[PDB]
Amino acid sequence: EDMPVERILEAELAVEPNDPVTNICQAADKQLFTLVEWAKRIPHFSELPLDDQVILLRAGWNELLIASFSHRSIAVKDGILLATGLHVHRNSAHSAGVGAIFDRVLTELVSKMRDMQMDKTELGCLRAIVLFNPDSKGLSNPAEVEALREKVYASLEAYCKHKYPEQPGRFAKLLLRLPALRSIGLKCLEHLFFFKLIGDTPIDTFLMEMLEAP
Amino acid sequence: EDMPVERILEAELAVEPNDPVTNICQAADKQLFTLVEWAKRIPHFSELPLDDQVILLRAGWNELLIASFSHRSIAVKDGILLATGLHVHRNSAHSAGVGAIFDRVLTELVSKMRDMQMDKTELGCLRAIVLFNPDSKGLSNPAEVEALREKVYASLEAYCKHKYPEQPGRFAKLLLRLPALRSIGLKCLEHLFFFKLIGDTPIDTFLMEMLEAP
Amino acid sequence: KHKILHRLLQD
Amino acid sequence: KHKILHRLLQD
Ligand SMILES: CC(=C/C/C=C(\C)CC(=O)O)/C=C1\CC[C@H](C)c2ccccc21
Ligand SMILES: CC(=C/C/C=C(\C)CC(=O)O)/C=C1\CC[C@H](C)c2ccccc21
Repeated sequence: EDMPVERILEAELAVEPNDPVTNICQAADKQLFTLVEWAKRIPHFSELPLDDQVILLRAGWNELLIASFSHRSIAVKDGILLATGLHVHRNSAHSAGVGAIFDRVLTELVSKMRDMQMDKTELGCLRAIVLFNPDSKGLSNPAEVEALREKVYASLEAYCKHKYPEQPGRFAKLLLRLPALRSIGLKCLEHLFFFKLIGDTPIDTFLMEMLEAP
Repeated sequence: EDMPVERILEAELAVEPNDPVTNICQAADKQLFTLVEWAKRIPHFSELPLDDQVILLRAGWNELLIASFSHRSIAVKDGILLATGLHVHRNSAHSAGVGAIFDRVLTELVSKMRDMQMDKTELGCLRAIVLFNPDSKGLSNPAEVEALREKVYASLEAYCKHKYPEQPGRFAKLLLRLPALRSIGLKCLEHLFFFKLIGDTPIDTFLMEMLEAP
Repeated sequence: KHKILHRLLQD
Repeated sequence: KHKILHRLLQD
């Protein structure tokens, strides 16, 4: 109850108006601060204990950021638009060694979002569903986080069917992108950990904190 | 069109009536043969080009097998029931070094399936949704695999709501388990690759083939 | 490659 | 741990 798609949409509209890898890490650090402000605008999120908020964000920041720059790259040819205003072309990522994952982002995420014209409201709800991850370890009250997730996709299903009556499978189509997002989120982390290990590629404070333990 | 939940249920009912790790690998090799017979019983699957069938199975065997022994372990205390008839207790997995992942299986999968009383028809459809993975690389016709997936969750949503009218969020609850399944499927592979690398822990032919390249 | 899998699917 | 994240959430 009390999980209007209007509040979710506002969260999205409120937080967003040479080495390609270095530019990506710099952009992720920038968005991490914005991610916190976005979360706060999500209904009931701020009402959760401070500790559970840290857990939810530290467990989903990567998938939440990946979902954002992807949907933002829908109108882009073969690349993505970074929050910093920089465009990372497919060939540029390839010439940097991170072509395998970058291609997975374009094919499994960016392209798919574009094929179904996923709107901002739909993007917001999905991210909200990710934020409210009841499987996050250490949660003081996983059941509560679970109840919130259910309220999100309940409002999302209502949005669809009503906004896109002619598309009865839209709701499932959106939810069936989370697995790809999960798989891609995990691989991106692996790369970031390797980048931190090798030493090359500068990494800012907030990004570095997210790469902490656990 | 033509994706009846009755045919999917029959596929499930037709394929199923000391080192814990060694027992797990032996069970996965056993089920791999059964997985092929199960797939063949899935509508339209066999109609796909032989090559695409190899791709779909090699890309989902791990998540498909994990979903199966989990649902089978619903009545189990703190462990799982292997196809070989052997029970792997939580403490046994822990004393073998694979306690982290085994716990994720019990909490994120086994327990959840039990909390919602996921039935065999529901289990069948989910696996079918996994089998029909349109994101599998190399697919001769990904669109077709996509159309099949849509027919599966379309029949699944129909099954629910009609079988469980009082639970409007059941459909989404089932689909929202795939991300956990994807994450767990990937970690299990990592372990298997390490087991093959170290040399210890016997690995049969079919399992070994699945651990091939790509 | 994929000897086993292919043979099983063809049968 | 998690200095930054905590400070940002509290504000
Ligand atoms: C976890 C992560 C986040 C990036 C977030 C960004 C750039 C957000 C934004 O700028 O809006 C890291 C990625 C995101 C995806 C690209 C392709 C990538 C490639 C190689 C290594 C890492 C990464
Ligand atoms: C990919 C995989 C499949 C197992 C399949 C089985 C046992 C099927 C079955 O017996 O029905 C491997 C697992 C499945 C899950 C358990 C906990 C595990 C633990 C450590 C390493 C690997 C594995």
